[PDB]
Amino acid sequence: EKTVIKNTGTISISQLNKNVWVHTELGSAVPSNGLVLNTSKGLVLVDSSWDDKLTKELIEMVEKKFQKRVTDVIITHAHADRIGGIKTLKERGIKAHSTALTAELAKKNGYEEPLGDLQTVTNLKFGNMKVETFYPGKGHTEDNIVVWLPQYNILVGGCLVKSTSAKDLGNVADAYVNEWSTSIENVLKRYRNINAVVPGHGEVGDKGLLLHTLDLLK
Ligand SMILES: O=C(O)/C(S)=C/c1c(Cl)ccc(Cl)c1Cl
Ligand SMILES: [Zn+2]
Ligand SMILES: [Zn+2]
Repeated sequence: EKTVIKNTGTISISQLNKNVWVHTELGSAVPSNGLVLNTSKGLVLVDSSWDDKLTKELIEMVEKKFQKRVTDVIITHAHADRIGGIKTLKERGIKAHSTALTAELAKKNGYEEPLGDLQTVTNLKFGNMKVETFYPGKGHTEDNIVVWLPQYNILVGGCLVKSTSAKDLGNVADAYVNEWSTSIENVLKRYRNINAVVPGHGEVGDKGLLLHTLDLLK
C-alpha cells in the first residue's frame, strides 16, 4: 500500500515512488491533483492549487517533510485549480513555468503571470530529476500541457485526462471537443509505454485513462 500523508484533511500527498508524490487538495467540493518531485536541488511541483491559502499550506507541508525548498512549479493550464496560487509562488521567489499561451490566458483572466518559458516540447532537469513538458494540442482547454517523467514513465495528464470516476467531460466552456481526441492521440503516440497516469482530478490510473477520455469524447 502506498504511503499517504494528510495535513484538516484538505491536503494529502501520496507516494508513487522514492522521489515522486501526488498532491491532492479539496477546493470549491472538488478534489484536484498535482505532483511533488523530491530532487537533490529542491522540491518541484507540477501545478499549484485552487487558491493561495491551499498553495501556501501545500508548500509548507512538503518543505517541512522533505526538508528542502520548493524552487519551481510547472503550471499546466490557466484555470484556478492549476494556477490559483500563482501570487504565492511569485512573492516567495518560486519559479512558475508555463507555455506562453498559458501565461497570456492567465493575464487575460486577471492572474499574475507565469514565465511563459515552455515550448511545445521542453526538457528540464532538477538535480537528477528529468522532466519533459509537452503541448499535445487543444482539449480540456486550448493551452493544456502534459508532463512526462522519463525516468519513471509517469505521465501527468492534468485536466486533459479524465479519471475513471468521471462519467462526462465536465465543464467544456473553455474546451475544444473536436480537437481533444487528436490531442490525446498525440500523447499516446509520443509516450507508447506508460506506467502511471495522473489525471487532473480523481484516482491515479494508467493508459486506460487516456482511452476512457477518448470514449467520453464520443
Ligand atoms: O474540469 C476541470 O478539470 C476544470 S479545471 C474545470 C474548471 C473550469 Cl472548466 C473552469 C474553472 C475552474 Cl476553477 C475549473 Cl475547476
Ligand atoms: Zn481546467
Ligand atoms: Zn482541472
